[PDB]
Amino acid sequence: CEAPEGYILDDGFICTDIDE
Repeated sequence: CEAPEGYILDDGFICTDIDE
């Protein structure tokens, strides 16, 4: 999964984190 504009996880990202 990818993180779009506004989306950003410091862990490295996986799939959905801030807008779950």
